[PDB]
Amino acid sequence: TASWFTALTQHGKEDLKFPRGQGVPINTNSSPDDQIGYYRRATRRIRGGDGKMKDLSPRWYFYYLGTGPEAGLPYGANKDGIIWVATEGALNTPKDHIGTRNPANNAAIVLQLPQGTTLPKGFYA
Amino acid sequence: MAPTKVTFGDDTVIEVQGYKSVNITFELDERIDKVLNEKCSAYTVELGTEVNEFACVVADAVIKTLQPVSELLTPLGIDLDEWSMATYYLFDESGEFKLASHMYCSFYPPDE
Amino acid sequence: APTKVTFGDDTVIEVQGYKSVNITFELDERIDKVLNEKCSAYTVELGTEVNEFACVVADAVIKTLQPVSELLTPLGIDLDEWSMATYYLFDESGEFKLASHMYCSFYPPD
Repeated sequence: TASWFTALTQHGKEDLKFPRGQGVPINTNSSPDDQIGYYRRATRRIRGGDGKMKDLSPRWYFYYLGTGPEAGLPYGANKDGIIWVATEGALNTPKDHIGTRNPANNAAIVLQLPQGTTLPKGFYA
Repeated sequence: MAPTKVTFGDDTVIEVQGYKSVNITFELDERIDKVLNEKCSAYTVELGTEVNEFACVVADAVIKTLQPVSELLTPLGIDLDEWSMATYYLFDESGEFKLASHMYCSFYPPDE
Repeated sequence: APTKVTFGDDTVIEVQGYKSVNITFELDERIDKVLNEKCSAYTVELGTEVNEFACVVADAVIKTLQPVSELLTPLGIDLDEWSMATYYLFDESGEFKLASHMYCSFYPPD
């Protein structure tokens, strides 16, 4: 089971971060109650054509508060490779109803952010 | 699928089909991966095939390669009837689900 | 070179294989968009080395910008420096590997 959305890829030295209010991915089939959750940095280690293990660019995946690989973490929990985002008016309640994405039944939404939101240096389009 | 028909002139029809030569490095169980790399790792794939459909081809190939020796695998801990029910991830050296000359086959997706 | 395939009836076809490469530029946030619009699309001989391809992309940048060099110097951009820097092409995983979508930068990736 996977993120409902595609990933933000970190190409610079600096981790993913969002100003208060910013960062929740756009998706209809969500009331303002549901605009809260975390991005989780994945690790991708694949061997290259030369046989040596490669550390590929980190991918950050959004999950709704109370869902996915860190469904246990309370909002704002300080932990490496986890950042929190909430749109104003979201509710500190697990988003069980939105759950996680099943890759067989559903393609992942493209992650787009309302224009104007700030991405750290190193994150592209 | 269907060869593409490309037409020149009054009546000349060239039929063109496109393929990728895919070589898979298997990463399912280290104790048997090398037999898989030797037996069922070469494929010729139509450039438009969806990778999750090519995955199914590869899956069927490891099971077909492994039925004959199923009884040497149970002591190892390997149950083919559960291997045959599992999800096969195919991806390139960048961890993308994209056909490539060299791909990896694993039971666990590239992002972790 | 194009491969010649010879058929019955003295019909010969020349075939050549390419890869569609789209570049996203990350050289200077102030002009990246015009680079994206004007010199981002490439058709590349299959098997081309990423190093050779970077020289090609670098040339297209200079070529594209020189007719507006006088408008860039007010922006702090000297095309003669640009003309002689190293350009970094890498894929969505940070790999110096030719791919359908790549990034172009003055600094190696992560």
